[PDB]
Amino acid sequence: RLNTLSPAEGSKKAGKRLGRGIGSGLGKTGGRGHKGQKSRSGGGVRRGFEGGQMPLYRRLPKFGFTSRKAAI
Amino acid sequence: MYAVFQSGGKQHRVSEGQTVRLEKLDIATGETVEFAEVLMIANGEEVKIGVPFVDGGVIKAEVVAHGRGEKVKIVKFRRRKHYRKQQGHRQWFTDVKITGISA
Repeated sequence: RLNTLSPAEGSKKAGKRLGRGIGSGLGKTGGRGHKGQKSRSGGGVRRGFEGGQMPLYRRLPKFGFTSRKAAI
Repeated sequence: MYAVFQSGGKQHRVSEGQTVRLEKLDIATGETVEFAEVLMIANGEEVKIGVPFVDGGVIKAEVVAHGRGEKVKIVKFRRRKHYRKQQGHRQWFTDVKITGISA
């Protein structure tokens, strides 16, 4: 019977493979569009980057303090 | 000695005792079929249709085969636009032999 067990429907998806033909859908850059920083290998912006504008976590003021008694 | 009749949206001119291929019909391969929609009957003397479909003309035909037509390959290709598509088609057909043509 070892060649009769099957998984539940919807348990597997087979993943996404990029750049494998036209009919496969996401080929020819595999869904990352045309030129640009995001299209490059290893490209992208770090967390909180807004394109040069002051990030939200920098526009706002830090407040409060940590209490050691709260951890005990 | 030939008649004109309308079967599958397209008219056919068939002589006595000849096989004609026409669109698929809901008839088994070993049963006779009737075509009372006779457009024109021709003989030594000529008879036309004052009203369409003559008056009493019928055609007796026997089904022979219910095969599929030759494969046709459909190719859609957009130049430079990263779009190609392939498809195949086999049209169903019915072979029928005309057994008798009335007056």
